[PDB]
Amino acid sequence: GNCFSKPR
Amino acid sequence: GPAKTMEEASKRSYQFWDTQPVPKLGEVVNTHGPVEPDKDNIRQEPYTLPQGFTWDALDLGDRGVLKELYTLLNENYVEDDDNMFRFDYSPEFLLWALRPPGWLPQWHCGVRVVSSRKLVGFISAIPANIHIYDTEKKMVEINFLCVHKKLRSKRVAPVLIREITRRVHLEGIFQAVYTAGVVLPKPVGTCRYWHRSLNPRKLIEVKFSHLSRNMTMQRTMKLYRLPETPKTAGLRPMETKDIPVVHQLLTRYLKQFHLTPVMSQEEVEHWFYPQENIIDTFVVENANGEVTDFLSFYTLPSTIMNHKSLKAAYSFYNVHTQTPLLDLMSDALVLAKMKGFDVFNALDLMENKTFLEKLKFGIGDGNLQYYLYNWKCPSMGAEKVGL
Ligand SMILES: CCCCCCCCCCCCCC(=O)SCCNC(=O)CCNC(=O)[C@H](O)C(C)(C)COP(=O)(O)OP(=O)(O)OC[C@H]1O[C@@H](n2cnc3c(N)ncnc32)[C@H](O)[C@@H]1OP(=O)(O)O
Repeated sequence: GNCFSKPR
Repeated sequence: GPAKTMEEASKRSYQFWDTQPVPKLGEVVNTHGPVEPDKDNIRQEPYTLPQGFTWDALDLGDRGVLKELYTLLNENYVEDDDNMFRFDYSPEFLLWALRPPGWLPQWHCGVRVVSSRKLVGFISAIPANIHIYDTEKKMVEINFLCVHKKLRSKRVAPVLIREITRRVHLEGIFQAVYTAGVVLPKPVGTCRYWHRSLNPRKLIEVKFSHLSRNMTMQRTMKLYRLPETPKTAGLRPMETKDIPVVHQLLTRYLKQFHLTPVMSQEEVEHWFYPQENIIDTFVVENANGEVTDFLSFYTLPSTIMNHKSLKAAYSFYNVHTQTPLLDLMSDALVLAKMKGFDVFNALDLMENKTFLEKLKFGIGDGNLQYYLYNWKCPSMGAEKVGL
């Protein structure tokens, strides 16, 4: 996983 | 710095990526094939790094060197939009991700300071047979491109990309695949992360999520409350005897998408056989003893940069043939909830949009762009990305 997302 | 939106990507000029065999951003691609032919004589000498830096292939079987790598990644790798969370890499997870069948030591490409030997850079390649439209090709997966924070914006990333390209060229592979949260020339597909809260109190405490405008702390938990045990009949951990059928189900299921890996049975064993705090796979064995479905998600904790540690689950491969995917992923949520996970993450690729909203996933603020190196092909929708 090459991204770090949070709930927007 | 980076461009995260295609509209933001209109501003950027690519001094480096304009030199690489990748399609141009604005161009529409109606072809299938490589951007450039195979090079039949390969540069033998490593590319020049800036003064005071030298190459060193990382032997991950060495404990201290592997410690340098996760210490590098745990302190300098991918972050969220707000510099609040960073992936937390265990030594065993890196062995899982960086030593699949066919791994080569020279593809653990590190950069050290000459005078101190301190590790300040890394990039990786692992072998991967990729199915893309009507073509299957031996490629590599490039991952863990990492430059130490003190070395940023000094053009070290093009050198790692070009040196790892050379070491892959030496082994005869001319295409590569990689993912990233930033927009580069040129995404073959864009996938969106969604997040399913499992322990809302902790997630909200560390400000990973917020309460939607009008809920209370105790209301939020009831919304995301899950059964204490899974629904599906005969759900059980994957065992050694399941490796063939897991390979069989995965192979046939992936054929409907346009960007998938093509796994041997030994690669299937490596990537799916359960390892604690790394990968979990659960198969559905029916009343006849045949395995008809499986779900999987990998373990990749998040470090809380304010700071103690957020354990997150990432959907991996979920194959359904008789059990509804909605009920397969609902069992995944329940199984992850048991195991103590705080959040369950998944992208909107493959068939995942069919269950995301129904399973109370919330859309995330990060995209994942999929790219091919030296391969020109039309872009695809997220639901066609199976990688
Ligand atoms: C056949 C074999 C082929 C194998 C090779 C296939 C290609 C390999 C693809 C590798 C992808 C692997 C997937 C992953 O690992 S994605 C994970 C990368 N890690 C992070 O995003 C978090 C940590 N970040 C860093 O360490 C640095 O910020 C990185 C390393 C990202 C850039 O370091 P730095 O901050 O010091 O920048 P620079 O001054 O050295 O260099 C600036 C140039 O680099 C271009 N850039 C920036 N970010 C990326 C990026 N994420 N992929 C490709 N290129 C990128 C940038 O647009 C500019 O080019 P251009 O704007 O002039 O065009």
